[PDB]
Amino acid sequence: KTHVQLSLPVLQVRDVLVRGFGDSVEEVLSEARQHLKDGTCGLVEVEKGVLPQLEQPYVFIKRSDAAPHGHVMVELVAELEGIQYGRSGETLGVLVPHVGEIPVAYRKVLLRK
Ligand SMILES: NCCc1ccc(O)c(I)c1
Repeated sequence: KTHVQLSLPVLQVRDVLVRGFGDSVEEVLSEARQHLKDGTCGLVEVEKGVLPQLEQPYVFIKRSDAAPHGHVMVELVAELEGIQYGRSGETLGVLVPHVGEIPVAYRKVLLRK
């Protein structure tokens, strides 16, 4: 399928134990996709002071369109040193590995895969 319905755990930035997916734009997009498929991906909502507490390159989920079955349609955009790889809509947040942190909420998305 071109899209997959996911329910992503929303994590507090200070709880996140593994604060990025890797060291290059291509690696972080690859790892983010693998973690989304394996159900081991969390979401941090971006507010003042969040991104400096996480590791670059960043992987964002961004709105790709305007929401089936309650799931907002999203795609992945990576960011390194102020340059973005991909073009999309409003940031829903930053993806990180999930290693069992307790979420504050779940965010339903339809991921372009
Ligand atoms: N064709 C790969 C299957 C798959 C399932 C769920 C996902 O979240 C993702 I990304 C890929």
